[PDB]
Order: sequence, then structure tokens, then C-alpha cells
Amino acid sequence: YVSESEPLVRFKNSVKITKGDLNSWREGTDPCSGKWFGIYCQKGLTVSGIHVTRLGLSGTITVDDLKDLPNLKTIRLDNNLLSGPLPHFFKLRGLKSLMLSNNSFSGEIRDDFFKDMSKLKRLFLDHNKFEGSIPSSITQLPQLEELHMQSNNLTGEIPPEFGSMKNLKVLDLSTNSLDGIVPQSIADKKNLAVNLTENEYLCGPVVDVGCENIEL
Amino acid sequence: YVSESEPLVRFKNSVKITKGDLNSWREGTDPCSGKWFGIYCQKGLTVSGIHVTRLGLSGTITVDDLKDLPNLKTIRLDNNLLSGPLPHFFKLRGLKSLMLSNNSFSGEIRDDFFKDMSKLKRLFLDHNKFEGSIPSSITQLPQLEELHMQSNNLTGEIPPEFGSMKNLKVLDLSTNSLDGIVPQSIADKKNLAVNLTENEYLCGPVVDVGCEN
Amino acid sequence: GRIGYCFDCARACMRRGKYIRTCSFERKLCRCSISDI
Repeated sequence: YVSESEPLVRFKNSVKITKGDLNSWREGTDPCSGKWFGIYCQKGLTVSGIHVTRLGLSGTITVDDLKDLPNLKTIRLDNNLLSGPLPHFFKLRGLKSLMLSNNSFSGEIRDDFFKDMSKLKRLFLDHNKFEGSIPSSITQLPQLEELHMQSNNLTGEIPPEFGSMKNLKVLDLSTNSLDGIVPQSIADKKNLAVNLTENEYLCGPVVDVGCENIEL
Repeated sequence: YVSESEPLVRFKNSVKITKGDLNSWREGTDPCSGKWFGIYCQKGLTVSGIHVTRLGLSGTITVDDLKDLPNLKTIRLDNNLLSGPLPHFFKLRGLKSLMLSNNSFSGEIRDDFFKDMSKLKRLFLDHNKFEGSIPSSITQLPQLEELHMQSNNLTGEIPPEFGSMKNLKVLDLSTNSLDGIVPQSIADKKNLAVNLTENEYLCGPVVDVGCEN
Repeated sequence: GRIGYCFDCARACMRRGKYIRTCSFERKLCRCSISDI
């Protein structure tokens, strides 16, 4: 819809693009025409997804304008230069897919970050610089099907509550410094593709590592 | 999960167990191990239910620890000595079944109590000391299948919204003190078993007040 | 040193019929695989 051009133009003007432009985002035109870079629309009627990748987006992201798009379900900002703590995507309670792969977001994600995002199906946080523990609210996402957090700086144990996530089919936590013992609930989960490799001090079933310290 | 033992032990310590014990509820252990008495779990992994009956549970129960159990769906505390007002179970917005039969809960239940309990399907409040009118929020429970409030001290008129209820199959209001007028909108039904027995003052025609003490 | 420590760790795992999986000299940690060579 033409009305959806107004929040999108504000979003465009809130981000710093260092490799490219969003000149196609022209106020007063319909973002669903086919002429707008990186816009997906439901049935060609209403904005449902924003895919702004490889534009060297720099600084942070705010969601106060994106929240004015009633039917927005997907955000993909992969392969940019964004930094700082995770932006407040939890204000977009209807979001179904969040992809932030290959940026420089940092910090420990607040444990309750994901509490309001009940519709989230896909969460890609890989290849960033997140630190600290996996936020416990991620395991409370009723609809989550895929979690990718590989290539970060995470530490601490893997929450066993991943094993109770009914819809979870892909779990990539590799290349971090997670530790402790792999939860049996994850090892036993049927129809799960899980990758826990390159977590040096993690032991147990899925990583094929005996926990016992051999003192030689 | 081991993380669920903490609120359960807190709940265990918050009530007085007069006639039995919950020795199986051990801190630092998983309540889904198969060893915790009175615990249901979903797929042997996470706590989904508590059923602690005939242990002489005395005093008041608070919901501040049960809220920390993310996947709790069913609570059964039947045949105990619990007392005071109906605890604030509306904080557990995901609860599917609430069973409190044969206790000493008292007072009038707040009318809007059940507004937030949308997922609720089974509600057993029978054999207590509840007073006042039937809370009308019960009639707007979307998924409510069975309602058991018999053997209380309720008063007032039966709300007509009970007959426009989505999935209600049982409504037992027997042995109370209800009055007013029987709704025709509950006699019309679709497989609604209704037990209104032993509620004498409900007759539709308000005639001469015989049998008056 | 670290290289000699992890050599001895690899030998210990071999004697148990396992692969070496984890070796930290500073933490004196040696772990082998659960699977067999």
C-alpha cells in the first residue's frame, strides 16, 4: 500500500548506508509495485518483508518506524556493518523471521529479550559478537523452528529447555565457547538437526566427548 | 528440568503439610525424573502439572512460585484443608485445568477473576464455602468444557451466558443457594449436562414465598 | 609444556581406545571421545 511508503522512508532515513543506496524507496509510491529494492509483499498488496543486505549498513537499527507496518513479518539485515547491542526487535510482536547474520552486534542479550515475540519462527543471530549466556527467553518461543547463533562469543551452559521446543528443527550453536554438558533433552530430540561443534569445553553425547578429565 | 525444582520447593515450603509429606521434592533434582510425587511432566522433560491430594495442606497458597513454571497446565489440590479467598490463579494465563474440590476456600469470587484465563478447560470449585454470585467471567471462558461449583454457598441468579458458551459440556451447580429465574437459554443446549438440583429458590414465577424461615 | 602435555593426552586416549578430543595444558584437562578408534 502507498501508505506503507511513509514508515519505510523514515526507516531508510534512520539508517546509514555505506555501500549503495535506497533511492528506489520513493515516498508516495506503493512499496509493493516491484520497483522497491528489498521489499516483499503479501499477494502484492501489503509489505510483509524487508531484505536490506550487503549495503554496508552502519551504526544501529531502531524499530519505532518499522512498527507502523501492520503486516511486516520478515526482517533480513544480513551482511552489513551494524554494531552495538541487539536492537529492540521485541517491539515487533508479530514478527515471524529475524535475520541478522554477519554483522558486528555485541553484548550479552538480555535474558528476557524474546518474551514478547510469540510468533517468531526463524532466528538468525550467527556471525556476530554476542557474548555471555544464551538468553533463556529463546527457549520460550512457542513457534521457533530454526535458531542459528553460530560464530559468536557465547559462554556458559546450553539451556536444557531447548529439548522441549515442539517446533524446533534446526539448532546451530557451533563456534562459541559454550561449556558444561550437552543436555540429554537435546541429544534425544527427534527430527532435530543440531550443530554444537567447536565449543571447546562442552562435553557429552552430541559432541562425542567424554566428560571425564583423564589425569594421565 | 532441574530449573523447575526451585519454585516447587518454594511452593512446598509455603504450605503446611499436616498429613503426609513431600519428601520426594528434593532441591537440585529434576522434578521430571519419575521420582517426584504428584508431578506431571510433558514428555518427561518439563513440569506440566501438580496433583497433591489428601496431604492435609493447610493455610493459604500463593501463585508467585507457580508462575515460575513456564509449562504448567494443570493444578489439582483436591481433598485438602486450604482456606481463605480463591488464590490469584488468573496469573497463570496458560492454565488448562484447575481443580480445588473439597477444601475450605471461602468468600465471594471476584466477578472478573477468570477474564485472563482463556485457555481454561476444566474448573472444579465444588465442595467449598464460596459465597456471593457466580462470576460472570466464567461464562465468557472460551475453551471451558466442564464447570463444577456444586456444594458451595453461592447466591444470585444464574447468568444466561452459560447457554451461549462455546464448548461447555458440563455445568454442575447443585446444592447451592441460587435464585432468580432459570434461563431458558441454558435449557436449550447441545449436549450440556446440567445439575441444578437442591437450589430451591430458583423458580421462575415469583409466587407466594412458601417454606419461609 | 603444552605440546608434551597434549602428546601424553593423545597417548592416554589411545590406550583407552578413543580419539583425543579436548586438551588444555593450563587447566590440566584431557578428554577423549566416547566413540572408538
